[PDB]
Amino acid sequence: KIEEGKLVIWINGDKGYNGLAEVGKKFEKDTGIKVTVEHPDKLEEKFPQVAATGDGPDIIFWAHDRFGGYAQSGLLAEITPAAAFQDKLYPFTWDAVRYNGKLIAYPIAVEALSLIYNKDLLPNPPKTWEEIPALDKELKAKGKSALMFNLQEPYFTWPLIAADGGYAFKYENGKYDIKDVGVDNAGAKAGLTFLVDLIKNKHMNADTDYSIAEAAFNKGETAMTINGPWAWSNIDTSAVNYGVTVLPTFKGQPSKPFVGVLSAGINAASPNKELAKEFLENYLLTDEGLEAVNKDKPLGAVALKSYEEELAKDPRIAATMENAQKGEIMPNIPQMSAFWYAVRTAVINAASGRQTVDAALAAAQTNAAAMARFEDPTRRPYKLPDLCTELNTSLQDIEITCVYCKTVLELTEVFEFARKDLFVVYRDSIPHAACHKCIDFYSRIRELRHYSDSVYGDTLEKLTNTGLYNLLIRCLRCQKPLNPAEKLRHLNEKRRFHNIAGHYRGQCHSCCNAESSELTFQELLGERR
Amino acid sequence: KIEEGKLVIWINGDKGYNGLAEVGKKFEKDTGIKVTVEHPDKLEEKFPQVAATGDGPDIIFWAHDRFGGYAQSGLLAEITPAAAFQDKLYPFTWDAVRYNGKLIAYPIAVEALSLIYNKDLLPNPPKTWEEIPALDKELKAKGKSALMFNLQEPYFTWPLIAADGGYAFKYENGKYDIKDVGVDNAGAKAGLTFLVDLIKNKHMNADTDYSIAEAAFNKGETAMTINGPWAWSNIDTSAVNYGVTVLPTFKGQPSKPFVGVLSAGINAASPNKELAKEFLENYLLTDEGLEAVNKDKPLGAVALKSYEEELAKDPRIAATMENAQKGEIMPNIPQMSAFWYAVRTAVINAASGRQTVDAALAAAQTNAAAMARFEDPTRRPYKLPDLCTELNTSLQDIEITCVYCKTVLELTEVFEFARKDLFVVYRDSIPHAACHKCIDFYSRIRELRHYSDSVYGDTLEKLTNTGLYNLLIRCLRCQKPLNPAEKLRHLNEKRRFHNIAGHYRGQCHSCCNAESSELTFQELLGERR
Ligand SMILES: OC[C@H]1O[C@H](O[C@H]2[C@H](O)[C@@H](O)[C@@H](O)O[C@@H]2CO)[C@H](O)[C@@H](O)[C@@H]1O
Ligand SMILES: OC[C@H]1O[C@H](O[C@H]2[C@H](O)[C@@H](O)[C@@H](O)O[C@@H]2CO)[C@H](O)[C@@H](O)[C@@H]1O
Ligand SMILES: [Zn+2]
Ligand SMILES: [Zn+2]
Ligand SMILES: [Zn+2]
Ligand SMILES: [Zn+2]
Repeated sequence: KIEEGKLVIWINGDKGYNGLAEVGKKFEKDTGIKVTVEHPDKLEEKFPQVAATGDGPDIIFWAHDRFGGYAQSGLLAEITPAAAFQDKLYPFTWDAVRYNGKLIAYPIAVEALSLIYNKDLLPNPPKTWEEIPALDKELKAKGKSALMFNLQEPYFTWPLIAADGGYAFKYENGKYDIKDVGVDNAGAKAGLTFLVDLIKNKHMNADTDYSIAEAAFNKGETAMTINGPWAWSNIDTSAVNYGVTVLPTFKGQPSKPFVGVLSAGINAASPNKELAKEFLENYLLTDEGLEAVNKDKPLGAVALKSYEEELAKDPRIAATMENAQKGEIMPNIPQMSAFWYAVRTAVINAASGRQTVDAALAAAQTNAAAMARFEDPTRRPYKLPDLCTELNTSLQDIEITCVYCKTVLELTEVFEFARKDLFVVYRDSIPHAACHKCIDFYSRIRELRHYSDSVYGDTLEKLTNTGLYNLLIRCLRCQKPLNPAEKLRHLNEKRRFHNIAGHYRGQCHSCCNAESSELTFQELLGERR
Repeated sequence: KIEEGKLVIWINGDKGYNGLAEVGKKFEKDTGIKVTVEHPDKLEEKFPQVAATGDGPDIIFWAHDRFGGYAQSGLLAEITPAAAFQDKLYPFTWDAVRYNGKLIAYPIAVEALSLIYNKDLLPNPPKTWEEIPALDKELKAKGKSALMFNLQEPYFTWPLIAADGGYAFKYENGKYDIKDVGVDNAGAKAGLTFLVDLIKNKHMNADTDYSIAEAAFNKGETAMTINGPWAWSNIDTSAVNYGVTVLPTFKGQPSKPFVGVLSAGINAASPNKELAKEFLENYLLTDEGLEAVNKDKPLGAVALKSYEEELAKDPRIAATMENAQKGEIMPNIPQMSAFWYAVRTAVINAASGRQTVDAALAAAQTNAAAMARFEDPTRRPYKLPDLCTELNTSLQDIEITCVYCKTVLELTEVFEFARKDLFVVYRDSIPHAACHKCIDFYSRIRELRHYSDSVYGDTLEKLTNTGLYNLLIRCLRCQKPLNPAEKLRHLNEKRRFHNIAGHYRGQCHSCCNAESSELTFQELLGERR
């Protein structure tokens, strides 16, 4: 579990964690309480896994969209700010961190993506996405490129995909209606097609990610990038002279970034909830607390009501709020992680020429719908191929982690899992399988600690009131169901079946197949021959 | 061990093993004895490892140079042919398979490398190595190359390296003498420099191997290759019209291929020695037996005296004997594998620009000398860095196999072995270490099967009559020697030291750091939640 009398804080690696650690230092000086700030990789996925086991940070920082799912799973303490403290922050920021009426996190700041441009290379940045190809040809001639931004996270491609998004029209027998089809609509496919065509025509590279696009822009190699307020401080220290402006329009529509409220939640398992509350309310959410973080990496527009007319004094924050107004606040429904995973796949499959845009966004909608069913134990798939089938994915491409060690199963291990007729297990509505090493290890442990009895094959037929032929018998070492030949080997070679943990187990063909071995070990240690 | 009443035969994968299996089929028809022919990868190294354990083939085929080492290790039965049978084969072929007076294999055929050339691309093949660069420029212009041959095995580069080889001159104080310096002489460095310059000037690629050079030649892409008689049949079936001629001269000296006598030895552990003898003498070493193999892949010049004046009827065999006469019969001293390993490294390091030619061939000589010392238990190195030091090799580059599983240790594992202060162990004068997986596994097995007693640290000081500070104590899980801090942790946390297999063991810092775990396994098997 978590250490009493100490605060552990997780926050994403692109935020001002160094400034946050200075707030923690001030907290220790004033109170004696030690604060440790960390930024684990993929912390938005690691938090519900470790918090489910009563472990993890005392405080987790993330955009508000993930917190609905955490709250639904019981992972967050209810937040109890006094009325006067609540009145310090914009009402809509509290609304972002409300879950079925209850406050589950403290809002910190409002973030949206903007267009960042090198003023020396591009005094007049383009107002439309459609200008960008021509501008890229001109800049290549000068040994530059027009635009580089992180294509790996759908957060960064969302603004363009969403720009012409819309409801779809429905029709039957002379009668028209309007229908919400999620991301499977013509406008979204239009924007995703435009992004793909940028890659097809070599205006962008599908492999570009955060650090590459950042390096390119801050070294003056590309004229434009797309990024949030946190990225300004690295550009500040670079020699680049940059501006921050409205994202380009697409088909005359504004780009529609998803707006995040950076928020701090308190682990439901923390024994330090009152300390966490004191830190968040009375040290971080002060002028000096937010300034220390913002000086490290800019927060965006802070949630404090006092700074409202100070916001537009900074043009970069005015541009942030302009893009924010043109986009939409992210939902915080518990299934937002399913939405994001489905869209991330659609965009990569599209930008890799794997799917058509239309098929990728149509699968995106139905995969998110299916993943939403992971909450229903009566309808969720418990076989790996059924999972694959319901997610429109080849076994060759599925990503699934071991329930024990959380590593992504390699392709060999995914095949074996399906081949051995094992069952998907759900932890907090996330499906898991198991890797080769964990199955083997816990096969061996299961063997010793749960050794009931042993019988010959003909005895087993009596105990089960079934013939050996169809009876499911798993190998005790690798869990593979024995085939009839392997059962026949048991009978002919007179090997028994062993009752391990309430069922009788056998050995497969493969698993079926020391005075000197130990004595070599002593030579390896130089003890004697 | 080996199966009585059956013959198992190993022969290299470039030989006529399909024809040899037809001889085995005829043997089964006439005698009832089943013959199985196999061609394991690296069989010349696998044979002494498995034959040391009373296992392996009944019969092993290889060039005679490896058989001295096998015989010295007791791996071969003495061969007992009658006087009249011996008179059937050339006396010098029997001499190749004599070991300290005793016959240890049956000779089959005489092999030497030749120059193979595409007559349509090159009616007049060059007589000298020095012509080859100019000829390669001319052929590149036509979209061809001059020469491609296996650069990975020093057998194929030996002819050129040896061409101007010589003894060196010695001098002191007005007095001159001649000295044998092995491969560390000016002529050998000259030839190895010429080969390297062919790679530097893009006349050959250092990565070229057997199958690449073969594919290139048999598809008409390169005008010349270097290969033995076994390679003729694949060229026969290709459309290439080819000739077989004398290797080119270097500095006016003939190329000097090493001449091999393909030979068949009988495993000292075989229970089928009389069957093996009957097969070899009376089925294989007949006109029809050798024809069946030779039709598959040509043998070269067979050892049967009867075919002497039939040899020169085939120009390819006349060219083989001409190159053989210009080269030398390989020695069969037990250390030939050390000679070959040292030269193989020298050539790769040279052709990769890693060493200079002079340093590579000078290290070759001294590494082979050092490896020869592996036979002396009083002088061989028992620490991995001492091994590295004596072989002029970085720990970063050493290749060493696990004594248990024979895998080559990966770089992580080589570092760990040295870091854990473990000892090189010698099996048949070959040095081994151990891989991470084998150490771990046999640490765990050692723990259970050899659990003497347990004591606290201050008790251990009494048992050893030494202070804890310098006392070597290994971690029972990873074998690392505990440092003083780790010993201090034992004392402060009151963990005891465990006597495993006659010495007290501890735990290292790293290794120091279930109703639900087992219950998840039942969901994975679908048995119940
Ligand atoms: O791309 C999907 C990802 O987007 C959002 O994450 C943002 C985060 O809001 C920003 O603060 C910034 O750090 O970049 C992240 C994207 O790399 C969602 O908040 C998140 O749930 C979602 O996975
Ligand atoms: O390259 C070192 C290697 O050379 C010889 O092996 C030859 C063998 O003699 C031929 O019959 C043919 O199969 O090609 C082999 C080279 O790849 C030595 O016989 C062997 O000991 C040595 O390792
Ligand atoms: Zn695992
Ligand atoms: Zn098995
Ligand atoms: Zn091993
Ligand atoms: Zn250890």
